[PDB]
Amino acid sequence: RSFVDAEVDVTRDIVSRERVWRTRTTILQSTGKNFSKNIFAILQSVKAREEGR
Amino acid sequence: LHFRLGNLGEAKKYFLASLDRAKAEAEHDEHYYNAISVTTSYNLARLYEAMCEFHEAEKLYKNILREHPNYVDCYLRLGAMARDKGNFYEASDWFKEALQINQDHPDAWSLIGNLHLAKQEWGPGQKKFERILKQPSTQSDTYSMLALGNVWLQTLHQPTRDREKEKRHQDRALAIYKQVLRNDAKNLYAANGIGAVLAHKGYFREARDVFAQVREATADISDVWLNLAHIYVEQKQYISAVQMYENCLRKFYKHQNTEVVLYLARALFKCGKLQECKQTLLKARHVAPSDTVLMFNVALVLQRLATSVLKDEKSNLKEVLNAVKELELAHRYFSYLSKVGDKMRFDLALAATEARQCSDLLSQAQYHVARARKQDEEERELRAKQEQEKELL
Amino acid sequence: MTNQYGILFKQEQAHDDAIWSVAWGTNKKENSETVVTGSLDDLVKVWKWRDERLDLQWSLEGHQLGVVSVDISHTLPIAASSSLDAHIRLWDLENGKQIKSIDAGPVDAWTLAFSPDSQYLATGTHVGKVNIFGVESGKKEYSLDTRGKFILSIAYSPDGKYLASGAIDGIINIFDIATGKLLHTLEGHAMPIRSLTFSPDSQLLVTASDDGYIKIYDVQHANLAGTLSGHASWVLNVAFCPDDTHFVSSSSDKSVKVWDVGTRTCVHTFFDHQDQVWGVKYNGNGSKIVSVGDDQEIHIYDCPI
Amino acid sequence: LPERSGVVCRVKYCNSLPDIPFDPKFI
Amino acid sequence: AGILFEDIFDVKDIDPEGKKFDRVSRLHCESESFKMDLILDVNIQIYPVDLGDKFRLVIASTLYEDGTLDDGEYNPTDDRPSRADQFEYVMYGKVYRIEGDETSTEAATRLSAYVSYGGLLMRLQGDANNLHGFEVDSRVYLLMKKLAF
Repeated sequence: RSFVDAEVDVTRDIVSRERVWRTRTTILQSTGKNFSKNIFAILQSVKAREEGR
Repeated sequence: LHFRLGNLGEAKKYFLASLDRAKAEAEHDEHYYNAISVTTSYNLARLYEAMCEFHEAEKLYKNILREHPNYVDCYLRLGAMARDKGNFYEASDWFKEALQINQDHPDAWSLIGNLHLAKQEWGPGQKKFERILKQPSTQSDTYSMLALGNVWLQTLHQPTRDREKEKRHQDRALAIYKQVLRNDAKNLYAANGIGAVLAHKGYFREARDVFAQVREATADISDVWLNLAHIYVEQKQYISAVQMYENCLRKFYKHQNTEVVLYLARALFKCGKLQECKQTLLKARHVAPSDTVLMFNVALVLQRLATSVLKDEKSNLKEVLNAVKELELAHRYFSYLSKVGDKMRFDLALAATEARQCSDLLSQAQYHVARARKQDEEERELRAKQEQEKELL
Repeated sequence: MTNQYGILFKQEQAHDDAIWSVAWGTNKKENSETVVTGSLDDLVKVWKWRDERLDLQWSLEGHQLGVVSVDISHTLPIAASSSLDAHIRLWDLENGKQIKSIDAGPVDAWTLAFSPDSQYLATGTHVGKVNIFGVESGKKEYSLDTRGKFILSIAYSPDGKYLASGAIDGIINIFDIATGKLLHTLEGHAMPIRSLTFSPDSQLLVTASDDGYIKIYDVQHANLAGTLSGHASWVLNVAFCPDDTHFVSSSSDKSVKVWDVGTRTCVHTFFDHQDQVWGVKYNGNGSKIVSVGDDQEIHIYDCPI
Repeated sequence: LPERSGVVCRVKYCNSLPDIPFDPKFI
Repeated sequence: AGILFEDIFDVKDIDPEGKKFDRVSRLHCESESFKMDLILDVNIQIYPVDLGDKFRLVIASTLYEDGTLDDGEYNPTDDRPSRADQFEYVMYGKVYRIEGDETSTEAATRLSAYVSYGGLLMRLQGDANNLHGFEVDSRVYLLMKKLAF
């Protein structure tokens, strides 16, 4: 809308001053524990079964 | 911050005080304090949503849109409120406008996606998540990758008699969860997704260990509690499963969630809490009586309790009379379900199969009403002997 | 009489499990007030309201699958109860004895409500019909069909002209009791409607749903009168005050909310209950509210006049 | 012999997406 | 198995009644899922813990992952895989009292297992369903780990 589109910069101004730490990407992340090393150790066992070894 | 702490009263006070003071400070830079007033209005609207003052939440979102109409978060919250109303039509209308404002906004696509997934529209739902990863602004969105994984997993919950369609989806889901967990070691849902596919593949031994290791980081993912509790049922450690379902209901649901209540009923049945199993399913039927699967389970518990009462002649008259009418009611319910049952939720052969067992036991149950009367009389003789012997002393 | 909302009477551990319904009635023969309660333990307990307190007078045995709803006659010394077995039982308040047991079928009795003249007893059904049973006759006399889904809620208008019913498909139906004709079918809620209640002046209809919102509809014109917001969970029961200015609501969130009809704002929210409050009812003059829930306790609140 | 009938509940191993975080914004 | 009990507990209070000993302090902890109450005295010198600390507690009858029921002797030479290897803090001791709401008319709903870790006291107060592996005067291991979050 010609009159509304002029304020997208204002919404960017608001959003530029606004701050939120939990987002769709960070909502999926743990508080401090890393799962890779253990689950990849489990996948070491599972991968052999998936390959039928 | 008080909102982040759950201090709804303090958050309300501070946002209101911020708006009242903002009118005084806006005298220096109206544009800046207007932006601040937008942030304060949105924060207060989000709080009123949590505080259920929905007219003020609606008005504050509309005020932001009156003054700052490109603020996508107002459209999404208006839609989310419609979602909370259960109005997927209205919710989709608000989220669609958000996509009409910013076609690459991932939450708008995701919110409509949630509507499609809840409606079992796996294809249309998938379209929302696929559209996000191709764009550079969201090309690394783990939420969308995981969403495709969840789409495949959600299809895994539906029964396809040809296991390859499911298995093809299993490999699609697992490839996603494996790569996402490789890229982001703190990814809760990729790890759980690997566990979920292993569980569908039947590898409960590893899946339980994975769900436990995910649970160690956080107590707020119900599916991790539910997956653990399901394996505890499968591993026959029913007490632990029951305990998880009871506390899960008290912590996460402000109402009795029939899914958890049903999982609890399944565990309680095996846990020997037949009294609570009965009561839990009666509560479930009281909550969702048109759900024919729960109605079947009620009839089943009535049948299983009666089976015990009817096997042993030590069972008394009130027990037998309750068992007869309860078993008549159960047979009546299976007969009723055979006429009014919801054919899309359960296997039609199951209701017909259990109905027969109820009718058979009801036929045998009539004898016990006559049998039970004598057992009451048997004690009276000893009491009469006791009375004369007391007179002897 | 307190000039502020607060708990007036408290009966702890009243039942072996959740208490699903409570009713307050005025016995015109003695001019004495009576409270009756129904629970999953199959027992119907009669408490008599005296000197602002409840005396447990009778414990009525008879049900077999828990008591879903109970109501008390405003004209007769009789209390009514319904069970998940869909059987209706009528109880003698003078002697504490069972009057009648009605076998309606597996789905013909659910929520229960007495007519304002209390000569009739209405109950919701799974087949989308509202059955009306005669207190003296004990037979299904007529049946009102909404042709929608399961009727979870029903309520009589105090003027005795309208009987409202709320279905699981969120549709609200208003029936003419004298003719049994469906007067109005409202969009209601997008979620199941677990409870509804008419105003004493019978101009407004209150409806409660799983959405946590409460809606007000005009009984004569079926137009949307207003929207109320505030419950954090499913709204389990609603009852209008006989003083025409207030109504009460109950929810799975363990809270009971009382609303001012003019300002359409909640005056007070009760947290004396420890679990879901399945039922709330006002006394015959609206000065007091009785409530029961999953905590197995029966509570009465005093309300400002 | 008919395999023992369990409580009718469709088995779902879930990985539910979290609610989108629209938390209040700091200034 | 031999896992007599298991839940996640958090430290709610350190020697509220005041510190009587230097290297040891009272922990008034509570669990998350089974809602268990726990009083535990720990060697705060070797394993200092602060208030609000979250720890995984797993009362087991033995240290061997196979649950083969050990004999209660100390042996520095031990070749068998042990649960303590992946656990941070472990105590060991006898149950010296069990207490519930038993009455002359009915049995208890709750069980309180009292354990003495060679002088270090503990009380795991729960329900009559979790404290099933528990039997008075029996050797048990605490196998606990603080959650690094």
